[PDB]
Amino acid sequence: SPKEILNLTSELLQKCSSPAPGPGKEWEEYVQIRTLVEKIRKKQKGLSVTFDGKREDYFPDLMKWASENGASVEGFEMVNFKEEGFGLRATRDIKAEELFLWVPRKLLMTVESAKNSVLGPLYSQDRILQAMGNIALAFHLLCERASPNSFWQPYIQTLPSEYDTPLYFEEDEVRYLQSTQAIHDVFSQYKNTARQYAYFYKVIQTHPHANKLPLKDSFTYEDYRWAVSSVMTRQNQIPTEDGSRVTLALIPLWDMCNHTNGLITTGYNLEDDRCECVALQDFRAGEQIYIFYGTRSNAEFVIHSGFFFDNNSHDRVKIKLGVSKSDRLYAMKAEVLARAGIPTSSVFALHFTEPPISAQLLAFLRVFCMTEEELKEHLLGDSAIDRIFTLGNSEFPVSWDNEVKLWTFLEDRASLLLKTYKTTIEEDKSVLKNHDLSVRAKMAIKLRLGEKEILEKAVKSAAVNREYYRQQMEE
Amino acid sequence: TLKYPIEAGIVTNWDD
Ligand SMILES: Nc1ncnc2c1ncn2[C@@H]1O[C@H](CSCC[C@H](N)C(=O)O)[C@@H](O)[C@H]1O
Repeated sequence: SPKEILNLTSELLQKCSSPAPGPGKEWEEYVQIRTLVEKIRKKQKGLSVTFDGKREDYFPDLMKWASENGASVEGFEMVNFKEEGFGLRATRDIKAEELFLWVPRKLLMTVESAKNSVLGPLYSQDRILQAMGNIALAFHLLCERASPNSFWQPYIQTLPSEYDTPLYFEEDEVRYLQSTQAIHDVFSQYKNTARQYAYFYKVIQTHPHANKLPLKDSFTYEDYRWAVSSVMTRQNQIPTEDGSRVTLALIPLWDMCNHTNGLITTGYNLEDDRCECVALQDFRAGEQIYIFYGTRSNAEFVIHSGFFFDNNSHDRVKIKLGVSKSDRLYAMKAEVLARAGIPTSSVFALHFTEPPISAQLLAFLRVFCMTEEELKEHLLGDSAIDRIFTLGNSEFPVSWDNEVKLWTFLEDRASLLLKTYKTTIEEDKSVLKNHDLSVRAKMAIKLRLGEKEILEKAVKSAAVNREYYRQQMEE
Repeated sequence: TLKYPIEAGIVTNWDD
């Protein structure tokens, strides 16, 4: 039996180590990889270690554990919510800015605790663990989960047994994402995970420093999927004890908070060596305590956490823009962009929330549409440096004609990008309104709809700005 | 100002 798994993993490693296939074969390759993984998944027993009963049965112990190591356990409780899963509920009125959550370092799971755990020897021998702190944390989590008397066992036994990351999607759920940007990242994720599994399994079956690890007996694809999905759902960057460096960590109590729009209210206290979180807003007793995870896109939320956030104030799409080398004004535009601290060619973001384009993108577009005289005015003269310094400011345009040109180009580009999607916005809305689909299918369709909606809002904003500057020019 | 703001579930590169 182990030899057939070894053959399957060797094939998976070889296929996942091939160069990137061309556009249009990507999906096929993905499906191919899926196939192999499924076979491997079908001959294994799921997670190697499972805990009988339901998750909530373990939440007291966690609290108790945290309580006995210096963490705050007063003022909140673990509660199931329909729209968010398990989370923190205030048992007492909590005022805004009130320090209400703190977790000392001894409770955390870091790369440092991984190096000094049972994984230590293999970590000191394996190159991928040394380079990839997140994979190292995932394997630390795996190894501690299989250790009956681990210090973090009360925390591990409260972790979810599955996630809604694309690694758990059915194939037809992923097919909804075809012709989007996000799907490529999905592909990446899958490929990476697959390759990594095929690598580490081989390592675990051969390296001597892994013989005393609990993974030598059993190490399934579902184990690694769970580990990496737990880490990418819950990893955080924290300073080391002296503060000179950064490391990855899992924060047991605080990572049960759910997300809402707001500001970061979580920081690390080096003197008291503990993570600290103050209330995002006033939470009365019985009200759910939320935090703001970060300024991540809905694509990142779905791919690295497993949920789509409605009314995400920081939602955006990638756009690839550069100055053409066929342009006779390429050198002057390149020099102006360099002086402004902006690359000649790069990836920018289109945001839903006003303004749809950033100061960086606005300055790039203005240089992109400059005439030779305007470029000269921005490259030579006493006023040149001031004009390039106001380049990203909406209040200080280069010329009405430049604005009209740039907004025309942006509108046309966003409309073309819209034309490159398989479905329209109204198709997606109709599907979401009239069809009942899985949670994951709803996430995929809302994601593609959000991409196209950002593009459509860019189209309309560019049209309105083009008309505004045309009208100013007419008077 | 928080000297070390902590992002929940920060994105890292998984391509080894
Ligand atoms: N604002 C939100 N809306 C819907 N789901 C959310 C959410 N914030 C967090 N989640 C869910 O919670 C996970 C983050 S870890 C937060 C704890 C989680 N609810 C649990 O029971 O273990 C995500 O995978 C997502 O599924």
